[PDB]
Amino acid sequence: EVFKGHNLPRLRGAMIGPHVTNADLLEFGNVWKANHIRWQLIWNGFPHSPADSATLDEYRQWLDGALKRLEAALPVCREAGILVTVDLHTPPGGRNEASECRIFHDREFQKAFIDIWEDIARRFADSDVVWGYDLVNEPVEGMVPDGLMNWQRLAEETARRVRAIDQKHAIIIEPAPWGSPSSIALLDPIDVPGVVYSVHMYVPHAFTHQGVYDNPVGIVYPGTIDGKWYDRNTLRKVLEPVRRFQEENGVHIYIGEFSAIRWAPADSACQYLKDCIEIFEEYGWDWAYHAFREWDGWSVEHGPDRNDRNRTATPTDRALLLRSWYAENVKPQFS
Repeated sequence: EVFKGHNLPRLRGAMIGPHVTNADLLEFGNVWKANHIRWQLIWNGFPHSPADSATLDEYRQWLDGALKRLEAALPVCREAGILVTVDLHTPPGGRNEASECRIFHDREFQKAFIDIWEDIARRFADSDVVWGYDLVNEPVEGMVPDGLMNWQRLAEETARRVRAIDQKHAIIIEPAPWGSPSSIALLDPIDVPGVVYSVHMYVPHAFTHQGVYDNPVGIVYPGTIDGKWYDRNTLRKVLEPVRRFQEENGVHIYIGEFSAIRWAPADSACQYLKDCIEIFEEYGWDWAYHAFREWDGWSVEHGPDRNDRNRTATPTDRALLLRSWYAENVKPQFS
């Protein structure tokens, strides 16, 4: 009697890139056996985007184009046997220099967030391919001015308005800040039916994002990282607040993103992914790997060398791992 919003044993799939082709989607569903994608409505990049300096009109125009492609892709997902998370990855107003979302700071953008979600919910209310609405990717509040809602309140209000329109789909809520496992302890369950909670798993960043941003390379997993021993048991500890939230509240958990950079040493990335998935599976969590055919750093079709941008000639251990899990999937049945 825990609400999932689908009738399958498990959703296992991946984030896709905004330029994913119809052929890519058909291959992923029919050949790789994924039954799920997270569709990111992203304006170029994250956490920084042109949205950060765009007017509301400019933002709405961009989003209209992004939604048009999503809508066109849904029949292809149906043929691929894939259920879709609609992820608002770049919200109206974008983020400030500290990566805090303007939906928490500016009345126009806060109101627009709600209005936009009402429009999205109206567009997809009848879709059997859409699974859920992930209201905002990795929310970060910073300071919230008097007279504006923080994330706890904005999520609740937005969820209420979406649920008024749509009687079928999951509403997927990530905790602030950053959708991090630790942040789930800061979120109170929202009093709207059909809510699924979601976190992203990249802990520890020194490992999963080695050789990205300012982070050094050469960090082995399992191993000592940030002066602490990291292995599957450490990952269980990281995820404990999420397991507690699940069990205490009788709610479903979705891992919207998890990854480890492809050029981590030896089989470290593969072992990290394996350990994550095993934990998710024990707890019955649905999941999306980050990412299929997006940035090549997160690609299981690319190899161990940071300076090589070419696909590998033969399957990587990470790709074999993902397909071994996708092979457990049941496909959605459509009318």
